[PDB]
Amino acid sequence: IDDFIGSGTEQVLLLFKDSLNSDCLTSFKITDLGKINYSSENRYLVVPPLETGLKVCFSSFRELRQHLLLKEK
Amino acid sequence: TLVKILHHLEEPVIFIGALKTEPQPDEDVHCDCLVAFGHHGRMLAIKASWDESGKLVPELREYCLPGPVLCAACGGGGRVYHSTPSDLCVVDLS
Amino acid sequence: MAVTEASLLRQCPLLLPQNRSKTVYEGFISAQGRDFHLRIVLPEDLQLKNARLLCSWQLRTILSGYHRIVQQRMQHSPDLMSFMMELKMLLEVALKNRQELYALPPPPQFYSSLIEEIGTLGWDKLVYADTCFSTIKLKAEDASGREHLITLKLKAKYPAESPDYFVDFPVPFCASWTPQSSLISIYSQFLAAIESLKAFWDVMDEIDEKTWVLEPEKPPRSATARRIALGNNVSINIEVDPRHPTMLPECFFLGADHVVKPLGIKLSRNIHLWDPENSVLQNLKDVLEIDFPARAILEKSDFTMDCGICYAYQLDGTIPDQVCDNSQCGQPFHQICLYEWLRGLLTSRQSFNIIFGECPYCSKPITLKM
Ligand SMILES: [Zn+2]
Ligand SMILES: [Zn+2]
Repeated sequence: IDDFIGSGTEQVLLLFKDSLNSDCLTSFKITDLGKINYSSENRYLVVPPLETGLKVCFSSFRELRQHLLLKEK
Repeated sequence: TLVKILHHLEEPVIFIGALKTEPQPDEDVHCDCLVAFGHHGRMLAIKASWDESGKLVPELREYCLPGPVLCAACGGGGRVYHSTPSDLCVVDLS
Repeated sequence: MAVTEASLLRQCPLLLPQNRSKTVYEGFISAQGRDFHLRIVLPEDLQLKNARLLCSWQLRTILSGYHRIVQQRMQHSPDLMSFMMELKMLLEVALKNRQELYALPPPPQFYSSLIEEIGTLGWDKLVYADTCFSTIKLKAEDASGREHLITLKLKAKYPAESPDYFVDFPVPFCASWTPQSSLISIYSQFLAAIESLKAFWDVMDEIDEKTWVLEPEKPPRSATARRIALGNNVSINIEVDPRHPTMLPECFFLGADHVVKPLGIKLSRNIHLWDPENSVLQNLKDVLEIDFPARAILEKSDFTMDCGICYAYQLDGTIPDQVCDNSQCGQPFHQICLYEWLRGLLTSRQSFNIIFGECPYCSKPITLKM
């Protein structure tokens, strides 16, 4: 497991068996388990809005938490 | 041989700098905005307004950004790169 | 109440007397679904001539450049009551100017219900949704196989109130919005508007393919007028009825007055030989007994079809239309340019709202009707 790509994000590297060839890193599999998948548009359109909606609702949550602490005090 | 107090974020301070907002090469760029960080993700933004009375008034925001902010820096054209222990994020003031 | 025993509580619930002599109030003030800290110390008597008013640093931010206004308000104000009425009125003003900080959606209603209604449509339709999810844009097809978009703008409560519906096509789009109506309702309405123009789009696409369209250039779906060119240095501008497109349009001629005469005269003879079974082009070719050229654009890429007064095309919407009644000049001009030329000279002679004069280039009689 490391970032072999030079994206920033770690990936996992999987080496399948030595019966295929008497050689290292033949029959590989590199994956991030998200987007990135390397080996030997309405789905992927509408995620960032939803995620930013989560983060804004998170900031509102965080805000009201702080407000309430003050009120109690 | 005096000391003045300006704003007071309630949470600890991490980063102080400046930006060139309204960017309309030379190294010393005459900075338009002023930036400071809190940790719990309070960001302070300052600018010159000179509006509605025809007199200079300091336009403050206070943003409440996600994540415990660990570090930040400034880049060319009113851009700040800051980091949460999740992700490295960026902010455009410009 | 009359007295600020009760009127203070009734107008500022969140102002609690700490000291026995009601002299230090503290706690909060309400303001546009937003409560703020306050710590408002009076002197040993009830006087606002001298008073300490300390705040949240959050409150100092929102009372930006009213520090002096409120200092005035403290010394000129009778009672603490009246001061608080003003400080509320004033916060409401400060924040309604700074109105770009507000608006959290209701997540249990919105994000899901919106995912639900888009599932109702189908996922192949959606083309754009803003990261605020405020704007979205959707796609539909005509029976012809033409893409027609619809922009929506959404409120904090989408299903309650109407979403603002923006769309190119020229007849005014009407969306019967109820709180019960959804994306699928307005989508069916959108398809209804597409098909009422289905014959109309075909007539327009036909003209745009086979003829030298001049004066919409990449026309939208909103354009009902089509300035076609024919030969060179004569044009026809054509407005079509969208409900009867195949039917006879109002059409008329621009150019040299010796060239327009037989064309108008032959249109008047052959306008009864219009038939709405054929296309607009297949009726015009047999009415006016002509062909149209296929984009004399690429061969005549600089024929200087500019005003030849100001040397620009597109002066303030106007086109080079006014020409010379001469075979050797044929020089187009603008209404504004030719008028400011023929009025300036001595020689020029005006009947009522006409100027007769000399063409600038060739000095032959040219007529301008304003
Ligand atoms: Zn002109
Ligand atoms: Zn002439």
